[PDB]
Amino acid sequence: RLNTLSPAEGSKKAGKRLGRGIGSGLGKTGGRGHKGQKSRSGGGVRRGFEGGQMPLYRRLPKFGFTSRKAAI
Amino acid sequence: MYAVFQSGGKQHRVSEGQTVRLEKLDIATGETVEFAEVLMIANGEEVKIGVPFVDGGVIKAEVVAHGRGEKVKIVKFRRRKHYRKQQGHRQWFTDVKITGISA
Repeated sequence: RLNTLSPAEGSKKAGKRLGRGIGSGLGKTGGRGHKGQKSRSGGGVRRGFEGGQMPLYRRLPKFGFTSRKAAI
Repeated sequence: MYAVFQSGGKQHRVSEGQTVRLEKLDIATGETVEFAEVLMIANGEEVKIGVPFVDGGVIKAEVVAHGRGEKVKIVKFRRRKHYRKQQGHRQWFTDVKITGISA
């Protein structure tokens, strides 16, 4: 019977493979569009980057303090 | 000695005792079929249709085969636009032999 067990429907998806033909859908850059920083290998912006504008976590003021008694 | 009749949206001119291929019909391969929609009957003397479909003309035909037509390959290709598509088609057909043509 070892060649009769099957998984539940919807348990597997087979993943996404990029750049494998036209009919496969996401080929020819595999869904990352045309030129640009995001299209490059290893490209992208770090967390909180807004394109040069002051990030939200920098526009706002830090407040409060940590209490050691709260951890005990 | 030939008649004109309308079967599958397209008219056919068939002589006595000849096989004609026409669109698929809901008839088994070993049963006779009737075509009372006779457009024109021709003989030594000529008879036309004052009203369409003559008056009493019928055609007796026997089904022979219910095969599929030759494969046709459909190719859609957009130049430079990263779009190609392939498809195949086999049209169903019915072979029928005309057994008798009335007056």
